Amino acid sequence: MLLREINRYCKEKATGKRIYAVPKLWIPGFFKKFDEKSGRCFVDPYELGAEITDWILNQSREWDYSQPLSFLKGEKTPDWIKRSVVYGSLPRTTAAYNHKGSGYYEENDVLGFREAGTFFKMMLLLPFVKSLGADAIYLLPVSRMSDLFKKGDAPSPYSVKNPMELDERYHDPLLEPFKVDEEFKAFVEACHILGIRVILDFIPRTAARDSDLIREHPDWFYWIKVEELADYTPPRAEELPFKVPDEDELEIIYNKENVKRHLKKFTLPPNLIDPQKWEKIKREEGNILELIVKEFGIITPPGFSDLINDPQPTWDDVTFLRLYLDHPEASKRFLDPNQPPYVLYDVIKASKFPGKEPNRELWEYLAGVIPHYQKKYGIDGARLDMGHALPKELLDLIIKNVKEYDPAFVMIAEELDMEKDKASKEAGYDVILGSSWYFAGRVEEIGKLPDIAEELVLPFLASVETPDTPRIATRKYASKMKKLAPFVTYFLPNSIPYVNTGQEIGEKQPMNLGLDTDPNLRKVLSPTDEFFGKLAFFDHYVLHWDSPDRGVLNFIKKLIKVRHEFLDFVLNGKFENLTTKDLVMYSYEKNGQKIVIAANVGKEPKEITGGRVWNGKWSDEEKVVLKPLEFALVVQ
Amino acid sequence: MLLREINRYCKEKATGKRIYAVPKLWIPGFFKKFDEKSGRCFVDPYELGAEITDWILNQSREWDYSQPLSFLKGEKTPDWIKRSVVYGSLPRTTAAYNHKGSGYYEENDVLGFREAGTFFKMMLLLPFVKSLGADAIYLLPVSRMSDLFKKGDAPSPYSVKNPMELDERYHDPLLEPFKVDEEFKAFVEACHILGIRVILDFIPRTAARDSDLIREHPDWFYWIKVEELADYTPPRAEELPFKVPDEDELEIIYNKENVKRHLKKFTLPPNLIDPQKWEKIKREEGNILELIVKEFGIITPPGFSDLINDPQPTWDDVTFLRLYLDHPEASKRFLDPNQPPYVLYDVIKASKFPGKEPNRELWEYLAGVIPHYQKKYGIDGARLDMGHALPKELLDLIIKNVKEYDPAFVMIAEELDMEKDKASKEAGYDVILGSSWYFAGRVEEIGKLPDIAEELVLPFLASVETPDTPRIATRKYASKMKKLAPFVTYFLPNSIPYVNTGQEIGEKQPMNLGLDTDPNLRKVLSPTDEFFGKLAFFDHYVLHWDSPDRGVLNFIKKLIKVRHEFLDFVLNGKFENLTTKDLVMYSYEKNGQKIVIAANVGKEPKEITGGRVWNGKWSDEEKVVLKPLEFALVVQ
Repeated sequence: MLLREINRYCKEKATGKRIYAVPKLWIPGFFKKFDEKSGRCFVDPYELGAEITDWILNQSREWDYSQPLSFLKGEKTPDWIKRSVVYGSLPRTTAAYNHKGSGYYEENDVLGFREAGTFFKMMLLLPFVKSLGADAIYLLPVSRMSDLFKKGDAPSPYSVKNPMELDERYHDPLLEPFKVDEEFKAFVEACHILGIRVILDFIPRTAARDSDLIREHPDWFYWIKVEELADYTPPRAEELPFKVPDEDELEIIYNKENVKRHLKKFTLPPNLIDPQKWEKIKREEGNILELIVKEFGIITPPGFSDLINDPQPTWDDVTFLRLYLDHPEASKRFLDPNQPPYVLYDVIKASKFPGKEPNRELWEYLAGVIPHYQKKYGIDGARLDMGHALPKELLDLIIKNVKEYDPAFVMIAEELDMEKDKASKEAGYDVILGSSWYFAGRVEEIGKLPDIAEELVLPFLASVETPDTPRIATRKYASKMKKLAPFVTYFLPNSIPYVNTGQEIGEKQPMNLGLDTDPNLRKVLSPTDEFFGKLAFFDHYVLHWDSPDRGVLNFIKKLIKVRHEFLDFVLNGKFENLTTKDLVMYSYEKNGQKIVIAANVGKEPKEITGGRVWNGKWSDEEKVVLKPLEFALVVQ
Repeated sequence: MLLREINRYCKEKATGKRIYAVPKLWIPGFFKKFDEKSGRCFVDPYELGAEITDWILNQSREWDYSQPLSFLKGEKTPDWIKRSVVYGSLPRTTAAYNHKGSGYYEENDVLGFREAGTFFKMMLLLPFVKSLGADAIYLLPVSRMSDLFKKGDAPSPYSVKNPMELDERYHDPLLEPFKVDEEFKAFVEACHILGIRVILDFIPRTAARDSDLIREHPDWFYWIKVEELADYTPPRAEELPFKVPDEDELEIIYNKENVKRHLKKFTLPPNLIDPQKWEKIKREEGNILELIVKEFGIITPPGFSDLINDPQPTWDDVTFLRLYLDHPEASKRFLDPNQPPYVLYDVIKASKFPGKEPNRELWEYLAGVIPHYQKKYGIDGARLDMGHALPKELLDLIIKNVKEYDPAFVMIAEELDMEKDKASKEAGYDVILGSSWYFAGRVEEIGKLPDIAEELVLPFLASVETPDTPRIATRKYASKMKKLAPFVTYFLPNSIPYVNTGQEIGEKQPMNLGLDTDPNLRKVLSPTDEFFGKLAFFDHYVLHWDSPDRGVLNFIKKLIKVRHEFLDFVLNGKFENLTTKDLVMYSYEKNGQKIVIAANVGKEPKEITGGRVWNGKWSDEEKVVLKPLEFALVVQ
């Protein structure tokens, strides 16, 4: 058992030399071997790793933890997600920390330590995640990442250079004798022993500009003349709305002069241009894409939105995969004979404008990426990104394959529109993402959440912030909303409590400016802060473990625990909305008993029926008076 | 001739393919082969390089341009600096630009281009520098740089890993067939042909933490136990002033408990600890410092200020060189027998607390670094940093060696205090740095400059901003002061007009927060600017060539040109100060003629004698009325 091999190894290596820095919150209650100097703590990483793996191993029995927990439990349906509490993380950021204990952060330092996040450290933190009450960890893409066309000094987990491999950067030099796929397998074993499920993320429709799949399948990508790289942009048509075009508009779009110039920028794959040259380079050392640019003067195009007239820039670190061998059926009568394969709004949304020839070989590869992870590591679920673009048959196949191996596997749809619950369920998903974080952070909008949740036909991730949005700690009335918003949101019907990495310690700086974000959030930190202006998605970033918001940490822990003490009401109690202009409120009744969730978002205080009351602490009084921005859980 | 070999090469390579982006200001008037799309311009770098080197080569005669211009001119004294106009630059930043022409900047891109600055590009820009009127280029350290203990993704030119080598990063991949020392030699040839002198920068007293000199001379550095790295800081003594301690204070300092704990952190060199181990590792592949840390558990200490109680942090990317074999004489009677070599305030200022045994072998090496550049490339002068710390005999030697080879060589002292002119001249320097930029940017202080300049016994670099200070474009009343400050400063007595790279196009963002800088300057750019918050000294940064302040560019060019039209008055005319509370003003008279420099820094307008008047344009009127923040050059 790998987790045990790593334990053995740490004991051999122990020396008692404390020079590896970690934040005080990473040190569990049972660990005592550490020095405390200047605010931070120092340890022998081998002693820390040995005592923590001991703590985890001693809770195991005699089963195989390298398979889904659904197996050890005998589950045949995905009902488990409805009783779970999710902790969302980007390993690279969550586990980063300057282990030198002085000066500036470094990807790798002179003491031999990897300061960036690793699977080994993600394991040392399991006792912390567990203390938050979470029983499932969701991770952003951890597959191999491209280092071309970056925005900052770190790649985006979303430009997948190889869907079948993990990024070697997640390997920790402290465990020299081990490989990355082992460290990860050992990580998943540790989570299972502790009762913690693992959910990964994948994006089928795209790939890095220099995807590893290019050497053996150059014809799975599109190509354009290098001299056309600089001005490659999605052809606009101002007189048309800002949306994904319908059938009628295609006839107009294809008759535009700029669209016609666009279509003319594409070429045939390097293999079909010069068979001998292809075979020469294909077998050379060096980046596949640099070689092709230099030898064929062609390159893969950057991606872009499938809505015409979208003002967002082009996605330079990714390209699209060629889903069909032929061009879209509904658009063939507009093309010139001999038109090479090209990218346009319709080609991108294959779910709406498909050709008549599925690239069967690619489709099978795609449908075997998740199963590869289920069988190899025993993961319990996954989130599928950009599903809107996949043809119904390719999606039906992707799901049949994971469900065939484990009927308890949970598929999460990257669906932000809560009204698309019905269509997501019809496609075969078990959970939708939703957008509760937008209403949760606005006193004037939070009251809409109760009715929105009740109508759902699938459960959703009840969040107050995610990796793409601003932190709850920076919304209006933060000092109050950072506690009020999660209390109201985590108790909603059909909910799956979501805790974003860093939220539990009150982090302010956003990880990315994606959804509903203001460029000025880029400067919430002090200009003397080492990480001022940095965004975790494209730059090296360490969360503020040394100066945490203890008030938020302590409240999140207690809130999750009380919410779980009443899970039965949330799941099977009859819901009744009681929300007013100035009072968000609702109730659950089950077997003669009743609980009430209440929050005052008005300008004047309000009073309500009492009983046993919770608001961070338990009290007992007949009448409860809620001043503005105060909340309570009443038990009658 | 290398410059000619590079020319030949560019012509062979030319192809007419325009895909390499450069800013419109980099394209000279004679060059016509370029496409202009979206604001920027595209060219075949080989055609641009061929036509520009042709333009430079055609102005040459038959002499050897790989030696100082003083030779071709027959000069025996450093009088030339007094008639010069200096352009200051950090090559890495000055010549950086995203040659892809879209997306984000990358140290090296997929088209094969190095976007960071190179000697090749510093050559293509010579026609631009020349159009500013500059005839000498000053460069910050370009020696090999350490990549350990960095603040951002780019190293500081000041942590010298090898004083005798140039950093391989200045090589341009476009010139594959050539080596870095050639490209540089060719760069210096080009400057000489054009009449442009070259001045380099060196720091004798320090070295990178992992200096290349460690393998053959481990005993030229100091060492401390790895376990003492985290808390290594300069021992404070609050009851004492914030200054470099004198003799009496040493007796007190050495009796302090924290100082004694400090002295105990040091060890003997790795060669003297385990002779066999040293010889083993010394011959291994990999970073010398990582190897020593791992094998001897010791490391070089970070540097720090020589003034006790200084609040600035420690200098982690540099360490000090062991100048004496023994400990400081005046402090031996306070040490315990067997005290290893250690770093403290007195050891750092060797000029004041010397031992009795000079490390002769190091001293000779140090005294041969500049000559190595004079003889190998033909440089014309140099700035010596941290000269305050060098023993009088080691400095006397460093100067005798450059002056012996070229008696016309100009030595520049890194002396910010204009009252230390007399002592700098006595030490053997020809120019002092000064601090005119501080007064130049404050309407209430600028009037002091006239008297300050007149008393000098050496010329100074007349600047309104430098790499370590805020940009003139961000001081109070910027829109007016960015033109008024240089006009008043460049005409001062004993002046050497200085133009900081980026100043000529009105750059705002500082390069570093060193001298007199406010952390909030870190955010003068828009939060949507690719380089928001970045500092060129430790991060990749591209100056704003695409959105330049044309008003400042045009005025700087005309100002330098008019100042040079009257150089004779500045240099040999009798000076007379006429400054008042609200009017900075002075005159030069020579052979019955007179010129007057005037600027109104008051609240009410003022009038003065007219004649022929300059203020950006020439006019003629008997009386000149100066409103607040207006200036003029009057010729009677």
